[PDB]
Amino acid sequence: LHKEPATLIKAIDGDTVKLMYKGQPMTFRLLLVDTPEKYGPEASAFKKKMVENAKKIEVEFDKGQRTDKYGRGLAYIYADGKMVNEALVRQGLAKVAYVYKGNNTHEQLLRKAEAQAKKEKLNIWS
Repeated sequence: LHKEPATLIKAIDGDTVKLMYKGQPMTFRLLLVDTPEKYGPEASAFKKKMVENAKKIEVEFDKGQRTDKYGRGLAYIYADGKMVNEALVRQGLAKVAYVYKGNNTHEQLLRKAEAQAKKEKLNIWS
């Protein structure tokens, strides 16, 4: 997999973000995470801060289908090299979702993060 540059336009929700990608606006849905929205507001504020504070945002498509039926890019999003998808799960602000259409590269990574949050009774796991 490869990271590509993008620019933040707008944080939408814990699990969705609008980016300029290849010099057009596109909406991205985070791979392999389910966020609430309860911890919905907390999940959204965490996502928001992570992307808005980042100096560099990058998009990494997986090896599976790259867009959902709503036209959203399905990707791992990084802020300053740290994966947002992972960060949400590790913080107990998202659960790991089922693999969608072959996009499973970071599934074990995320499951590890989730197990740890759960062991810590953190946020959603409290």
